[PDB]
Amino acid sequence: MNIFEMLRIDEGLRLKIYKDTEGYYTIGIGHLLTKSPSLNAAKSELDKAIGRNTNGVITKDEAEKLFCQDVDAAVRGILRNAKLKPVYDSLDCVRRAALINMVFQMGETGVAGFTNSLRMLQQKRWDEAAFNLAKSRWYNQTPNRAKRVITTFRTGTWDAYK
Amino acid sequence: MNIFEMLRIDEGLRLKIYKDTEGYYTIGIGHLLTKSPSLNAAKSELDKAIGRNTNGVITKDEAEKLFCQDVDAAVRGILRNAKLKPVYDSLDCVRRAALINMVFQMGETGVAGFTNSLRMLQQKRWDEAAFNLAKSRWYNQTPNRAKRVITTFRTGTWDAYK
Ligand SMILES: [Cl-]
Ligand SMILES: [Cl-]
Ligand SMILES: [Cl-]
Ligand SMILES: [Cl-]
Ligand SMILES: [Cl-]
Ligand SMILES: [Cl-]
Repeated sequence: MNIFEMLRIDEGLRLKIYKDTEGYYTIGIGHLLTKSPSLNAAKSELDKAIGRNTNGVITKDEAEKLFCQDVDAAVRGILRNAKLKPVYDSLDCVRRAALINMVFQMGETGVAGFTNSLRMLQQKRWDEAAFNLAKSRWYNQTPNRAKRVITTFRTGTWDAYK
Repeated sequence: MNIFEMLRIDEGLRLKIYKDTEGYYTIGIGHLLTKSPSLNAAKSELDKAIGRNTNGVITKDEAEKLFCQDVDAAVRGILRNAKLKPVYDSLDCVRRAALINMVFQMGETGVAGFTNSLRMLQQKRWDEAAFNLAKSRWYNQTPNRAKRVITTFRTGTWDAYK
């Protein structure tokens, strides 16, 4: 198990434009295209992202390329963030994966605002952090995924993914 | 394909201590234990790395954990290096993987010294860079692996791994 296999499990793989859990146009392995209600806007974002006229469909190779960029972007976002970097630096590799997962799903700014949970993680109070993380819209709206991610933070193991 | 799958192909997976291509004690997915000729020294490094008395054998989970740390370390090494960071920043995701691969194999300092090849990469002179990279002990000692990595730099595709 690793960050790519973890997110592939959590995000799935679909080669045609679809709506994600929040109702937003998405493709590939959780590649958010746009929060716009317009399918045409989503198609234009897709063509720009892939560099050709796709008409709403991509190949597995193309999906994996967007995925690589998106994981890269989540890590870069963490490293550039004054709130996230200290926490990330303090974690082991498995828990780093859990943080990357959250940022991938919610964005840098979204996760950076979880001040209390981040403090507990930095303090290595794993059970307390886990309980605090579950007090979130994130947990309530995607409970099975959030439970897997929280288990990863709680245990520092890949048990929730095996 | 991604950096983990790429290195897993290039490094293999072995659960008992073995000697790598340079004759150095190694385990898992290309986890170098020590350059020391002493198997006992290698066993001590392994126990320290895993956090238990292993007697020269690890599980697949443990091998994957060392692998996660080692990929993380290669990326951190690139980002902290004044010579490597500018090149890495200039590359697309696929070619970033090729650079991580080199650092994983040769180390931060080893790759950072390839001044001419790094310049050609930064300049996006892909064919020239590819020819220059092959003028190396690296290429001569591990030609099939180096060819795959160079192809990745030349094309910005995963063709050498599919
Ligand atoms: Cl656009
Ligand atoms: Cl869920
Ligand atoms: Cl599920
Ligand atoms: Cl030691
Ligand atoms: Cl080789
Ligand atoms: Cl081979």
